[PDB]
Amino acid sequence: NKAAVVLCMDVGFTMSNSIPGIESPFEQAKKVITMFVQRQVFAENKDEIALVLFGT
Amino acid sequence: GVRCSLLRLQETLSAADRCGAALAGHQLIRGLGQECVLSSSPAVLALQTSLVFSRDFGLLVFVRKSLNSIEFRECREEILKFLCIFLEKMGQKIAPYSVEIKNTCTSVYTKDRAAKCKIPALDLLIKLLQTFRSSRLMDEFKIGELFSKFYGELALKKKIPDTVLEKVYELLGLLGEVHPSEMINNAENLFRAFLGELKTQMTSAVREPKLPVLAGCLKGLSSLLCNFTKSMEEDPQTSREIFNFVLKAIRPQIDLKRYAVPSAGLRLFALHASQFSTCLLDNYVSLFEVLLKWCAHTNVELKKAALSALESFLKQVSNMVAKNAEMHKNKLQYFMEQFYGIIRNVDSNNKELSIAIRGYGLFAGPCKVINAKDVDFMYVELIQRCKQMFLTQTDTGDDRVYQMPSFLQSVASVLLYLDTVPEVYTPVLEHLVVMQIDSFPQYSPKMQLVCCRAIVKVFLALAAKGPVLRNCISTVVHQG
Amino acid sequence: SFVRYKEVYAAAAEVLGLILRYVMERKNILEESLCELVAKQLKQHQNTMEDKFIVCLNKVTKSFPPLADRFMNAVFFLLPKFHGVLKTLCLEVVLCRVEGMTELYFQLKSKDFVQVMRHRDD
Amino acid sequence: RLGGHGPSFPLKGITEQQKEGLEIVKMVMISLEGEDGLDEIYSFSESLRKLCVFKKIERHSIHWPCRLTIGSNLSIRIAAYKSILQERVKKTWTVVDAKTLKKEDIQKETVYCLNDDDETEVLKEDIIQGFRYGSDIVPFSKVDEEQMKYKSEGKCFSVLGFCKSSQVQRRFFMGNQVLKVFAARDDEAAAVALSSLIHALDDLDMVAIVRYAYDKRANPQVGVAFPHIKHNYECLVYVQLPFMEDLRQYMFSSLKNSKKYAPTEAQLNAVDALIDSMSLAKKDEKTDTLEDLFPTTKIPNPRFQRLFQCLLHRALHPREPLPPIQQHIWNMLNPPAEVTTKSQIPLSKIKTLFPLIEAKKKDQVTAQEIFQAENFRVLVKQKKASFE
Amino acid sequence: KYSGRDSLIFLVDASKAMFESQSEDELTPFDMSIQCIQSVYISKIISSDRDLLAVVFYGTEKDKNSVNFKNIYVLQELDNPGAKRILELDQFKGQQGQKRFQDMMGHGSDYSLSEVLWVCANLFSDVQFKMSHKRIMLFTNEDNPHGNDSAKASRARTKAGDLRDTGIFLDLMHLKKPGGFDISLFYRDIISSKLEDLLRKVRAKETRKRALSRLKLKLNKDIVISVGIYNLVQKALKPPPIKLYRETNEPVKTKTRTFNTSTGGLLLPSDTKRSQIYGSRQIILEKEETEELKRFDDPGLMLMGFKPLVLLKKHHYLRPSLFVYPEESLVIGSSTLFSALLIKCLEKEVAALCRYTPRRNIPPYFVALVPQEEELDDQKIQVTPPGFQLVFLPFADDKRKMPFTEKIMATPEQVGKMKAIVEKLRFTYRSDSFENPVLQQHFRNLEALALDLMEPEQAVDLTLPKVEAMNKRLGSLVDEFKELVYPPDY
DNA sequence: CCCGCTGCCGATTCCGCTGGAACATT
DNA sequence: AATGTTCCAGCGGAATCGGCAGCGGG
Repeated sequence: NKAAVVLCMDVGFTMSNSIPGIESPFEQAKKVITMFVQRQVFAENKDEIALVLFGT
Repeated sequence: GVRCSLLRLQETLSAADRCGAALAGHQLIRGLGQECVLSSSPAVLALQTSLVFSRDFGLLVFVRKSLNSIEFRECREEILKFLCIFLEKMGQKIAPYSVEIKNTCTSVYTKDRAAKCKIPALDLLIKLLQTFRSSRLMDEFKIGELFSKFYGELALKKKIPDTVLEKVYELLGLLGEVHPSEMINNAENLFRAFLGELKTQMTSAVREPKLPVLAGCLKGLSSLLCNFTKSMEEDPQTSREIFNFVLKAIRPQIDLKRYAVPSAGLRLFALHASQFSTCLLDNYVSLFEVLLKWCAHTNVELKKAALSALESFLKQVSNMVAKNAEMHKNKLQYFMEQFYGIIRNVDSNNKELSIAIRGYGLFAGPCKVINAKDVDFMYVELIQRCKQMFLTQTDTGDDRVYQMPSFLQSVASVLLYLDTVPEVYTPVLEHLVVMQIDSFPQYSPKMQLVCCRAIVKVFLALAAKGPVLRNCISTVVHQG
Repeated sequence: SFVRYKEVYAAAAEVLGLILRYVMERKNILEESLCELVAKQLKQHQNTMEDKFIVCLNKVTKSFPPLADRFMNAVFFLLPKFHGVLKTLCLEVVLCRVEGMTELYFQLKSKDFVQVMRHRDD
Repeated sequence: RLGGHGPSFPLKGITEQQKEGLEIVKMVMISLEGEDGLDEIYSFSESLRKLCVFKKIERHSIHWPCRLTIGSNLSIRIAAYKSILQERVKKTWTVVDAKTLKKEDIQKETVYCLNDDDETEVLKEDIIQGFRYGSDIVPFSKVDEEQMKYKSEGKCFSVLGFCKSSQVQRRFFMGNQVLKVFAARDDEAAAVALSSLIHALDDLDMVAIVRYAYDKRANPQVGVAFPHIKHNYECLVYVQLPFMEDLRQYMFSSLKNSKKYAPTEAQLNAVDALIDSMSLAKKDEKTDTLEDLFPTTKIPNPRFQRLFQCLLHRALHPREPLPPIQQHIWNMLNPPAEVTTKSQIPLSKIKTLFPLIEAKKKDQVTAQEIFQAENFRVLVKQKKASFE
Repeated sequence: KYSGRDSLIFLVDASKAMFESQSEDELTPFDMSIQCIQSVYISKIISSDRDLLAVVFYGTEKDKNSVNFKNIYVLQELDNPGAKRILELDQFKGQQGQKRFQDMMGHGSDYSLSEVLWVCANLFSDVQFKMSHKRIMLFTNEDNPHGNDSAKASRARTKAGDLRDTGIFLDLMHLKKPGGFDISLFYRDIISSKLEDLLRKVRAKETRKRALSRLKLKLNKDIVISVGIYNLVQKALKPPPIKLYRETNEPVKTKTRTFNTSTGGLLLPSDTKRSQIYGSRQIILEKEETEELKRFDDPGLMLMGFKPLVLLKKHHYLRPSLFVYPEESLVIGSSTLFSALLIKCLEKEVAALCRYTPRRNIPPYFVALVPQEEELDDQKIQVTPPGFQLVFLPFADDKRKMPFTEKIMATPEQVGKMKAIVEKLRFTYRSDSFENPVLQQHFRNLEALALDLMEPEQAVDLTLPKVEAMNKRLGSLVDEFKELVYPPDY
């Protein structure tokens, strides 16, 4: 009846590489994951989330 | 003509297909109004006054019985407009017919749906509460439930079309002002209503403002602030916010077409500048320019209130600097030098230079506590300019007759604030106020009042400093 | 037929009425030629916009009466439909042609003539 | 920058280690799942341009069961699945009290005052509804029309016929949803039954005019059932369709038979170049199949995403005013940069080459933008800011 | 014309034979005309319930009219259709109806002439509304009314020209001498039969035309064009149910009002906030905060380039398609270049994709302007108008996800049998004519609840298939299709 | 400083359509 | 427990249109 999503986020220095001229891939990942989580939390569903961090 | 047209009006009520008969009755009402207004004899005026209002048959009972008529609106509207005309056509002896009119006004408002009749059913009732401001013959109008219903008729859906709402805010304020005796308790709710709605109007990234509603809210708040003062020391939140709203309502727009929010905001400021004490010393410069702008607006009623607001503003800041003029050296100097700017500049205006002189006179007194010499540095150049202007040069043919009373009030003002009189210009002082007298009939009302202010002011000033120069009040009265 | 400004159509109509009267008094073969043109220009007025129709017919008939005989019917159909000055123009149009309308009483009564003489306008 | 329906790396955004990492991860996940995995891969730009992060998590709508009845014999048990319909916010902006923040501490009402001299209140139970019929009203009330109302004979998916010549053109769909009927479970013979129906309806140009009711309470709707055209399933899509009162006739003056608006061939070729500059389709990779530049049928609704981020900001930060709309939203809702760059010139060619954009006398200003001598000669000889 | 209402004056003959059965045992033509007018009122008062209708009978002994000409009885003057007027007109049906008309008005007279049309003119003249169309329906069987008098014929001819001058169109519906058509007669000049179209098939409609929007479509940033956005397909639905008093039968004007800040009293718009409680946390906003967060653009379309009419598939729609059309009001020359790129979008088979924003503070929504050529013939059939067609594009979750796990192949032999089944099942779909069951029944009920006719008509559910008819057209073959691959067989 | 029309310009009404919140059957 | 219908509020063309200012008149 319920689904579980388990996200993973790389945070490392290479992930957070200083702007090569456009914008950082890590902050893009942050933006997308924030979209996912805000929609999930504003959908009031029982679709759980488990967040992990690597490159820490 | 008399009482027969009303008889036909009540006769044509029950006729089938009351549509053409509606137009006939409307024409009869128009003719009755034209006849009554054309009447000039007070005796026949009172005769027809008693004639129109009759319990057995009349237009009042017609409205009281034509309530359930959708098509009888333009005739009802015409009757209401005629009643509004009449309530000021005649004197203050409406009393025997007053309360019912008020009652029927509410009725002709509380049932009629068209805003074309909801306005007159508020115009007539505002007029009634204005022309019976006296407690006598007025406590028959229960301000209690009148306020209750006209305040409960704006706690509902966004229905009433921003013009009836304008008159409703005006009437809530007027109830606050005329007869402030029963509504000692609910004026807090009315103040919070005014500030909240004015807020919504002036803070929103949606919905181009309901400007009539803004004007109504501001003028009603002005009226309510009469008898329900919030001086800028007891609750230092609501006065900040009322003055902020007045600022925003008089902030200079680059291009706005309608001048109704600035008119009511300026009238509020003129009435109640004293109310906003400490808020009225921060951006005073911008106030000065905006007030000069709207004094130069070339409107018809926007200048009439811009000038009053400017006068009251200068009056209040003069009465303010005259308390603690230690850190007010710069502001004092700024005000007086800007008056020099107005007076030395070559302008083809009339009421412009009559501002600098009066501000000069008001700000004289606060100068006695910064120099005690400039009361004499002034009042000499002031009399010298008076002598150049309207004792010798163009004494007969010119337009410089308008700006004499300003000179005279300014002279008298600096006179009171000046001990050990120079006592060599006093002959010219009396020779100047006598010639203010000489030219009183070539003026207009509302400066004849101010010119009388100037004359009594000079009298009461020179007469309060020992008998030596009070001997010259006799000479001036004699010469006048 | 330029209905946007008053003077263009009103004065065109008035000068046209003057021209028509002149080419009637001068017994030349040109009067009917644009008498039909002005008639047609009024015909486009009759049923899409009435106030301009009555204005232009009054202006033509101030000097040229004999152009409302073929318009009297229209004016009567419009006579009880006007309340402002247009009704005054309508009644002046009927007045320029009355001396020869076959009865004119029935049409007037049908149109509330008795009740409209009782209004206030001079 | 954020998302532009186009490229991903600016000039050269790959390295050897990155390339080999992509290789190994894609190979592993392909061997784990298959080609569907390679189909399921995106960037941080289109994942903000698409709902790709939301897959296989939400559930199917409903297998709404009914029966295809042709006549009284040809019966095909079916489960319709609801297809495209507008989505909406599932939360209500609840009214509360100011400065005390409690939902229960307010209650509205409704009082039916009469047209009398005052608010001569009457109770709920003594008011019945009317209806407009001419110049008066008809005391229809409630129970009476709940008796003499139309009755629906239950949920019905009974076919009203067929038609070859498509008078059922897309400009007449009148619906608020699209239905898509496949089959059922439980020994799927009706599967191949309606499959035969739609493999008859597809190859030749016939359609299926059908009658449909959701249930007994719902009203019946006559629509058209275009046959499904896909490889992985074969459905019979259904769409509502006007009744005689729904569709209106509006006489619009013609354009081909118009004189004073006659366009010159210069204008025609100018807007030809305009269209071809901003075409959103092309052909590439030698496949003779068109690609989909700016595919406005996959990107999310900016409405509820912007609402989501606005409410996030106002929820964490109870003081700051409303934020601005993100840059990535405004990139969502703008065409790819390539078409605009190819566009600017014929845009101006039209700007000059066409009649003028004449009338502009309108303003929609918000409230916050409308209310928020010798001595003098001696001095001159002595001092002078300028000179000469 | 918009504030323009069309109108009907009914001029019903009752002289000698339209009154009389005339050896026919089906229906007297006076009663036939009364039925006809009854049907007109029923149709209009619920389809076009703003027009002006009037019934006048001529050739009668009594005479009621504004000018008092003989033989002319204006039953009703031009006014909105009501239940009361159709009830008043109901009492002249049948033999008892004929005798009731006799005892109140009475057939048979030296039926007057052009004066009769005269009254019609005045009935139009002495109204204070704006009439788009004016016409007089003339129900008569007497079609050669001047075998004796030649002066009255000429006066009638003059007055009929007099009436067509002022925009009045006579169109006589046609009673009969034998019951059907044999009178091939010659009043073709007076006029500019089939009353069955005017008796049944006007059951329920509505009348209007309006713009729904006057927006700008902007191409680059400043070349904006003045478009209007109409809708040709609506979903009309049952009118609003006003609330009546149980005794006095008046429409009470309800008033809503909020109070009780824990003190009862009375709350005021600014005394309340808006909130949502998600999970275990409340979020609080101002009214204007919510009203503003759904703001993206000013109204009007912004051009987003063009796309072929093969990429927007048809299984995507979201809303009833709109229809845009240039009006030369917001900016002049709009129609010219609008037609220009309409011709271009036609010949190139391309459509103007855009980002629609209809109203002031509304979220944007992607749309596609599919080009649309008009249609006409010598008969002037305006089947389609010329312009674009705003198809609303779904975004991403409008598109729901189906299971997709269905894969069972078919046998391409019986497929032709099903083809033949549907070839005998086919017939012309329509261009019109699918009256709404619920709405039609509602209108029946309102009629036979304010007309008092105790039996409410029964709406024929046209939508319901004639299953028995197409089964007997089918033949006994589908049972073989059932047994072919899925026999019952336990 | 006054007086008269003559546009055009805000609001009003009354339809009409849409969105949003309520509300009853499974 | 989802979905369609009923209900309510808010925005808009469109028509009036009264009147808000503004150019002629004495």
